[PDB]
Amino acid sequence: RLNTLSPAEGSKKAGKRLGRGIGSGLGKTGGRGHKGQKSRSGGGVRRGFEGGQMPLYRRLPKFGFTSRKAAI
Amino acid sequence: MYAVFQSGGKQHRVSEGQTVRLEKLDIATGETVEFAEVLMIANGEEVKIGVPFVDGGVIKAEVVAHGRGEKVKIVKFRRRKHYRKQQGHRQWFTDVKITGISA
Repeated sequence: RLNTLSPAEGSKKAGKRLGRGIGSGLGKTGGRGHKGQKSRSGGGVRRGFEGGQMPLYRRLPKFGFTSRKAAI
Repeated sequence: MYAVFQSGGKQHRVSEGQTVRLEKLDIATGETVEFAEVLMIANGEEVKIGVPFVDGGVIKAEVVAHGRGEKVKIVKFRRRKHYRKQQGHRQWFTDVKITGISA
């Protein structure tokens, strides 16, 4: 019977493979569009980057303090 | 000695005792079929249709085969636009032999 067990429907998806033909859908850059920083290998912006504008976590003021008694 | 009749949206001119291929019909391969929609009957003397479909003309035909037509390959290709598509088609057909043509 070892060649009769099957998984539940919807348990597997087979993943996404990029750049494998036209009919496969996401080929020819595999869904990352045309030129640009995001299209490059290893490209992208770090967390909180807004394109040069002051990030939200920098526009706002830090407040409060940590209490050691709260951890005990 | 030939008649004109309308079967599958397209008219056919068939002589006595000849096989004609026409669109698929809901008839088994070993049963006779009737075509009372006779457009024109021709003989030594000529008879036309004052009203369409003559008056009493019928055609007796026997089904022979219910095969599929030759494969046709459909190719859609957009130049430079990263779009190609392939498809195949086999049209169903019915072979029928005309057994008798009335007056």
